[PDB]
Amino acid sequence: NLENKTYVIMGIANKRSIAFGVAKVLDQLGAKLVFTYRKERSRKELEKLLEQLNQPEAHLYQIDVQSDEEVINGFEQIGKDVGNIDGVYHSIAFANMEDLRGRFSETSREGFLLAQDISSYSLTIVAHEAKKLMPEGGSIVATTYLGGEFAVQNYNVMGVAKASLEANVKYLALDLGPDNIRVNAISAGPIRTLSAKGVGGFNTILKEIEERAPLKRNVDQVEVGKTAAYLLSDLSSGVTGENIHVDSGFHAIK
Amino acid sequence: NLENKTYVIMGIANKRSIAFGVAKVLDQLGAKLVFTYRKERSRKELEKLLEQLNQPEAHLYQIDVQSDEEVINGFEQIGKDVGNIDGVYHSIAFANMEDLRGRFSETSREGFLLAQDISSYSLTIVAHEAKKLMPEGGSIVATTYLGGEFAVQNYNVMGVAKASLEANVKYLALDLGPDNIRVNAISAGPIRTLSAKGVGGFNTILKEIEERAPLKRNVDQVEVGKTAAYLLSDLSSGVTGENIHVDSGFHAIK
Amino acid sequence: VNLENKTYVIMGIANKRSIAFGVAKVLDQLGAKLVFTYRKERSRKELEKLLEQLNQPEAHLYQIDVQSDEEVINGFEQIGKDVGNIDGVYHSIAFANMEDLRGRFSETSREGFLLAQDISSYSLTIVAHEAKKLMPEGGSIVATTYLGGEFAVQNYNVMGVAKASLEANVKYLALDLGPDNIRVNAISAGPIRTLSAKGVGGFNTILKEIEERAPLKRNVDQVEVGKTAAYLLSDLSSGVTGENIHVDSGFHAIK
Amino acid sequence: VNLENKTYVIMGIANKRSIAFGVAKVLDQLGAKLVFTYRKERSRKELEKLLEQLNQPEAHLYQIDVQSDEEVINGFEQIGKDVGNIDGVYHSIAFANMEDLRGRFSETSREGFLLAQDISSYSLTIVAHEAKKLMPEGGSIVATTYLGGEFAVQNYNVMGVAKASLEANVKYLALDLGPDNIRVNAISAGPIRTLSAKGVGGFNTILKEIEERAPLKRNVDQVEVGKTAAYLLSDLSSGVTGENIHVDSGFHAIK
Ligand SMILES: NC(=O)c1ccc[n+]([C@@H]2O[C@H](COP(=O)([O-])OP(=O)(O)OC[C@H]3O[C@@H](n4cnc5c(N)ncnc54)[C@H](OP(=O)(O)O)[C@@H]3O)[C@@H](O)[C@H]2O)c1
Ligand SMILES: NC(=O)c1ccc[n+]([C@@H]2O[C@H](COP(=O)([O-])OP(=O)(O)OC[C@H]3O[C@@H](n4cnc5c(N)ncnc54)[C@H](OP(=O)(O)O)[C@@H]3O)[C@@H](O)[C@H]2O)c1
Ligand SMILES: NC(=O)c1ccc[n+]([C@@H]2O[C@H](COP(=O)([O-])OP(=O)(O)OC[C@H]3O[C@@H](n4cnc5c(N)ncnc54)[C@H](OP(=O)(O)O)[C@@H]3O)[C@@H](O)[C@H]2O)c1
Ligand SMILES: NC(=O)c1ccc[n+]([C@@H]2O[C@H](COP(=O)([O-])OP(=O)(O)OC[C@H]3O[C@@H](n4cnc5c(N)ncnc54)[C@H](OP(=O)(O)O)[C@@H]3O)[C@@H](O)[C@H]2O)c1
Ligand SMILES: Oc1cc(F)ccc1Oc1ccccc1
Ligand SMILES: Oc1cc(F)ccc1Oc1ccccc1
Ligand SMILES: Oc1cc(F)ccc1Oc1ccccc1
Ligand SMILES: Oc1cc(F)ccc1Oc1ccccc1
Ligand SMILES: N[C@@H](CCC(=O)O)C(=O)O
Ligand SMILES: N[C@@H](CCC(=O)O)C(=O)O
Repeated sequence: NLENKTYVIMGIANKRSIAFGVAKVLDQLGAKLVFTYRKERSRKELEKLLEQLNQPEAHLYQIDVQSDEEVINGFEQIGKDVGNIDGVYHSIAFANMEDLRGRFSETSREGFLLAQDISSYSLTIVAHEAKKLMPEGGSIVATTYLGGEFAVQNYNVMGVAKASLEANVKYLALDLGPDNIRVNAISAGPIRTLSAKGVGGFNTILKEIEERAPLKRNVDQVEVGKTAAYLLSDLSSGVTGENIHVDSGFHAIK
Repeated sequence: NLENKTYVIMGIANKRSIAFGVAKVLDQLGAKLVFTYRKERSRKELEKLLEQLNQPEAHLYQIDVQSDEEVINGFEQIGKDVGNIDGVYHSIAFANMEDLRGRFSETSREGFLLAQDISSYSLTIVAHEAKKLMPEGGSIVATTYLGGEFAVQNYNVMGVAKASLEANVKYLALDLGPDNIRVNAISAGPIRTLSAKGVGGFNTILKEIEERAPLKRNVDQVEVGKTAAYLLSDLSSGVTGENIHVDSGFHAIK
Repeated sequence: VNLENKTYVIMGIANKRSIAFGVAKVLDQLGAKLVFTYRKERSRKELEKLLEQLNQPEAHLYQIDVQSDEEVINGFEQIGKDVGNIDGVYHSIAFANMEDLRGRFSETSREGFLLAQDISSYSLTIVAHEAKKLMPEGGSIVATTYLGGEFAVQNYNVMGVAKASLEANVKYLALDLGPDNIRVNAISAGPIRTLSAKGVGGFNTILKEIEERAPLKRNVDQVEVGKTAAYLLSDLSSGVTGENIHVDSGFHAIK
Repeated sequence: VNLENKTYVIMGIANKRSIAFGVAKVLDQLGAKLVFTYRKERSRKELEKLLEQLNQPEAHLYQIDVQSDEEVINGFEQIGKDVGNIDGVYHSIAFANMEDLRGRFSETSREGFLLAQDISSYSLTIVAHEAKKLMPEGGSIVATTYLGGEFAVQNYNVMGVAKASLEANVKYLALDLGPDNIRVNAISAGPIRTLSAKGVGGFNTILKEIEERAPLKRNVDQVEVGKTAAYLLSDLSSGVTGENIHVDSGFHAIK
């Protein structure tokens, strides 16, 4: 039960977004929500999606996490508008299509660093900026994937970025733990989203999970959301630095 | 909310048993509970404990996990008395105290096997027998410790048995996955319990955690129960074969 | 890597395809003195004829069933008299009932479970405690494990919990015996066509998945495990203890 | 071992305590031809004076700042022209601002973060791409990591995250280049008095924690690191790829 709580949800682009899964769950549970977006087309979508939710207000903020200024200023506004918050759901990554296929060894410098910036470094600065609105502590949750732990065909430059995000989560837990701020990851199973369209072999991935993972089935966004609710609430009070897989057991098998 | 759910909690010895921390969390949440004990000492401890809970009736069954017949007959009686269950919290381990100090290279065959039998195998037989009471799926959660993943001075025979338990969970997850039964482990930070009096240098454990772990404080049994509630419920659908550390982040630092 | 003046006990050759026979060809070729332990009379017969191919002056053959404290304590004691002090042990022993090696892991008997723990895991602890007696100036112990000790792999069932237990054992033995200058490590071998492999449901499927999916797109052999053993049993690995080296075409790094 | 007729590229010697200098004396001793790459004019000077301690008939030195694609591309193309095909590459290169090292991790700057990724992680990818051109029948690439890549350690901050990245790079490089017969691995070294260690808060208490807690209850040296390098860079390690072999007294194995 999340009444009185306020969460910032980062990275809804549309109805299939993992973060929109997160949103429905927290909304259903009683939370007040604030959404951040990058593209104009995403603000429009959010505008249309908020009619499903039970939020009396729409608290929408443009933040491109490639700019320090937009993060600093975006969180500063949030505080002025809604006050102190209880956590942040981070659902943000990017890579060029070029570097999500063929050969990892040909990734460009610029393409490599672009994925680190957006998909890993972004959590450090969000956490720093968010920390200023959690003086009594809170919870930060970032979205990860199996390709950060094992080399998987195609995910290429994103795997190295996911590996980097998961360590980020561990150094942030260590740093922020004395401020009563917990930092964890959800490692979601594969899911049909707009960003998945740039992961080569996606369909085959989806299928190899039905056939082989313990639950013999794929997970959806609402499942990411129910775990996110546990992480973002006091249910998970002893838990930090952790990486929960929501993937039907796939992580546990070979 | 766990109303009209039913869970079998295994291994409460006294007010301090981790498992009693599980029991309060689920009782609060509206679940019907059923308890199993090994020895009278606890039958009587349990009498008095359950007046602190809101269980309108006390369902208590004596099971020693060294006996197939008692594991088998116990669960059959549970079902005739209570119908189908939603899950099982397993909170049982044992070693001989000589094998919890000194040199691991000295462990006897009897002592080694005693710890595997009780602390590991028992989850297999329990899972086989509870499956019979979970025709529509359910959740099973065992209690493990960081000594299963790393060598820690003194824990010795228990560390190898805990590593064996944690694989036990992965192999049960894969097996029962297709029956909609999920199997996970909670990895609890150090807690002053009865069994914990048997481990060598347990005091220095507690303090090493306060000083060094990200949250810079110790966990308690209620913190286990809360996470156990997450695991035993629909919030963790899509999560199986997993091991959630509830240990102030200590698993994640070196 | 030069192995003259060095003596290693190899535990678990049964025939020419044994993984331990790979270890043996490498060690011998590097000039170490070898001492062999077997359980079944048939294994020794097989060792006797395999020895012809090695460059060993004499057979050092000892019957040790690791299920017996006496056989372990007396064999090591008897080895350390025939040859004196030693340098390392290659451990290569495991067993599970075939019933417990296919179908449903939730159906495993207590008996078959403890059987697998006893033979395939406990034996490491007691062998090291006896082997230590013969390594006053230090040494090196290596056991043999499988990816199934680290993930739930189909069919492998009771043995994967046994390997899980093997792995922690190696780590705990490393912590225990480090001050004594004794290292303890594991090789995690990819699937190899052997006698014990016959008991593992789905084996041909396993090998084929490696060829199709592991980074080297091929299967490894006994000699390849052998080569890494030499590393681990010798002073190139000084510094390395409690390690688990995967010799598997890189299969462990992918999903 | 036997590295006569092999040629390796060693990147990252700065002085006589460079970890890569460990690597070099072992390779040299094992009979390899060696080619060394450097960034700062001063390191080239130190190398020329370190080459005297080695059995190297010819000094092959190449200026390579891994921040520059054209510098890696041209240095490798040049190496190929002066020695022919090579057998492997020891990579031993990392960098981060003290500014970003001795802080609260959450206060790390963007440019600081990406500088560490660029130098310490991305450069393996490009080295590997250029080095492949000189390994038409295969080879071996080794990079140098640190336990701080697997858990959050005090003070390591920006570098542990770069190391986490380095450790994914190796796995992805391994999977991508396996078919070409190129193995790719890391050594996770324990701590060691080096020029670069001077950037790391609390280094003294880190050396002393290993001493009091790692199963060997002592610290390792460059030379130990080198001996595992030899194994990884040679055919001893043929089944092995995408591995992280820890040369740290067993510290990784404990809590
Ligand atoms: N779907 C899966 O199979 C899967 C599995 C495991 C983990 N994940 C992770 O889950 C997260 C969410 O992705 P998704 O699958 O839900 O896809 P998605 O709907 O396409 O969401 C990705 C989000 O990232 C945002 N984003 C990208 N660059 C940004 C920037 N520079 N500044 C601010 N926002 C930026 C996008 O915003 P704009 O559209 O406005 O640019 C978009 O809302 C990702 O980190 C992904 O790696 C996904
Ligand atoms: N406390 C910690 O720091 C810590 C940390 C991580 C994990 N754990 C785990 O938590 C679990 C419970 O331990 P605890 O700390 O709560 O101590 P506890 O209060 O002593 O509970 C241990 C329980 O094990 C039961 N038991 C032992 N052998 C049994 C058998 N053969 N058949 C049936 N029951 C048996 C005991 O019953 P009887 O009293 O009737 O003999 C007792 O109820 C254990 O699995 C332990 O490994 C503990
Ligand atoms: N084959 C693989 O793909 C694979 C992969 C990874 C790891 N491994 C491991 O490799 C190791 C060696 O097996 P392998 O494949 O080489 O098969 P193997 O040739 O069948 O060897 C197994 C050995 O175990 C011995 N053994 C079993 N119980 C014993 C006991 N109680 N006392 C003494 N010796 C006993 C057998 O001796 P007797 O015949 O004399 O009874 C036999 O020599 C095992 O640990 C296995 O788990 C195998
Ligand atoms: N020492 C340890 O405890 C420890 C532990 C684990 C792993 N490692 C790793 O071991 C490797 C070597 O470090 P070390 O401890 O031996 O220290 P070191 O001797 O100071 O070496 C650092 C090397 O990196 C080079 N380098 C930095 N930036 C470069 C660039 N942009 N282009 C080309 N070369 C560059 C330096 O060359 P220049 O001087 O020319 O700039 C120097 O040769 C590193 O990857 C380090 O992270 C060290
Ligand atoms: O991280 C992802 C994992 C996945 F399986 C499908 C989509 C995912 O998101 C992105 C993939 C590549 C680039 C950006 C996001
Ligand atoms: O497993 C335990 C771990 C721990 F840290 C404290 C108590 C725990 O319980 C037991 C310890 C030894 C034997 C049986 C139970
Ligand atoms: O551990 C094994 C792994 C493998 F793939 C093939 C054979 C293996 O050995 C045994 C399997 C079962 C029982 C004893 C040894
Ligand atoms: O990675 C290092 C680990 C260590 F323990 C000591 C030195 C290390 O090298 C560095 C190189 C550049 C910046 C930071 C550390
Ligand atoms: N014989 C095993 C499978 C072994 C194989 O086909 O490789 C079974 O019961 O199907
Ligand atoms: N003096 C170190 C930290 C203390 C230590 O050496 O342990 C520094 O440069 O901050």
